[PDB]
Amino acid sequence: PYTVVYFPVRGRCAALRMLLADQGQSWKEEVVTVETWQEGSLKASCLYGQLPKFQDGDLTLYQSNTILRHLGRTLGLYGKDQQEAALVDMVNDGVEDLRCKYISLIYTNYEAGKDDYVKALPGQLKPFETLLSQNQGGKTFIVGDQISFAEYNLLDLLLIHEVLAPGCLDAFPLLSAYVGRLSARPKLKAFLASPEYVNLPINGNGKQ
Amino acid sequence: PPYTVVYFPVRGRCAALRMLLADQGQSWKEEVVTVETWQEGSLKASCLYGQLPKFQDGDLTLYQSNTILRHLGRTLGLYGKDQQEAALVDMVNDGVEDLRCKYISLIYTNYEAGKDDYVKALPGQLKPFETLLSQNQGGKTFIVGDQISFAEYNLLDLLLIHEVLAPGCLDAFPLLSAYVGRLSARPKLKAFLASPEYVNLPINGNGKQ
Ligand SMILES: N[C@@H](CCC(=O)N[C@@H](CS)C(=O)NCC(=O)O)C(=O)O
Ligand SMILES: N[C@@H](CCC(=O)N[C@@H](CS)C(=O)NCC(=O)O)C(=O)O
Ligand SMILES: [Ca+2]
Repeated sequence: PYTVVYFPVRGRCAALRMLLADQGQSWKEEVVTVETWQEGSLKASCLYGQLPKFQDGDLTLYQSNTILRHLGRTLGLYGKDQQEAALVDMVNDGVEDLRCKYISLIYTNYEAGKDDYVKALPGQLKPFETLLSQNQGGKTFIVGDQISFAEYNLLDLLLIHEVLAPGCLDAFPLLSAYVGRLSARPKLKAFLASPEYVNLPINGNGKQ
Repeated sequence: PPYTVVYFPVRGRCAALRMLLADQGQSWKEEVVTVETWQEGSLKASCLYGQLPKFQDGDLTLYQSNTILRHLGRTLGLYGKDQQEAALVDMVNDGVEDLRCKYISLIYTNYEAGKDDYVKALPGQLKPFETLLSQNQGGKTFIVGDQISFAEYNLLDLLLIHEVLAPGCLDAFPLLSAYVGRLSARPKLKAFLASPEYVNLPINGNGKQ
């Protein structure tokens, strides 16, 4: 039903894969190698000349957040109403902003910029702890009473930052319990422990 | 008014949502934040991500310009007529956001040394929108479906500021050109665009465009 077209890395497809798995969905992975990409035809056929590319029936989508939002809308992972939907987007956009800063670090100046990035991290993670504290004491989800698509994206972002800076969640009790809680959902837990996830590099330049 | 926009005195990331509100005949309050106020630090520390725009829809307080655009798109019916169009609208907006981030990097961090390469790469960055437009009714109406969506105000602002950055950049794209003309002629939007409230605000905060 679903097909994910992407390079052999977790990157911008980790969240959407976690979402599919946790939700019991089935999908096909169409892996694109660098040689295949450098050939030029696939790229030229992509709307924005980039991956991921996603297929749902005969609907083809581009843009990782468009895919996440589409799955959130069709599978009911977008809040109970417009008010919560706006809050879900606010969380996702906040995640996207930090993922971009992370990507810039990883691909453009890991070596010289890592120390400054790590020092600024607490202040970049805190907004999510505050959001959790404002909804049911942070005991359940970040928005409302049900999981939303933005949470798979936030979970991946937290997971890759713990790799980048072990212990970065330690001073954030709500985020820490949230990560353990989400990571324990049965289907998500199996997915996170599987080779499909574990043996795929986080990024394409071997940095993390 | 049920809406309040809190931002610096620039068009920037608030131009598209303002256009949307004006084009939809909605009322809103403009709360202007000066640089001195910002440097004072307390408004900033109270902002969810330490940044503006901040938006209030009654007691619903939002941050993130695209969260605000999506919210208004959802509450005003500018988000497609079904799930498939909603996804396409999002795809347009995410593409707009990506190019806006590049424009922003150019403007604030590398104007002098980067403008040549930026402009040379610009046609390749605009083409996807021409392609999207060509695939919907021959590009004679909206970018997605048969009604206007929130992404379009964002796309229109993006195209307008790029024409200031690179005069004639749209001459290579017939559909985008006529599209801009079309949207810019909507009565309420046209009036807004020619008004002091829009015209007397700089596009960016460092004086470059
Ligand atoms: N805004 C896009 C960004 C996609 C992107 O940066 N894709 C990269 C891989 S992470 C790519 O396709 N690179 C190959 C190229 O640009 O030629 C999204 O969120 O999906
Ligand atoms: N992803 C955010 C970005 C917001 C942003 O970059 N805000 C800038 C002004 S355009 C800001 O508040 N700068 C002040 C600061 O960071 O201290 C959005 O789309 O709203
Ligand atoms: Ca409630």
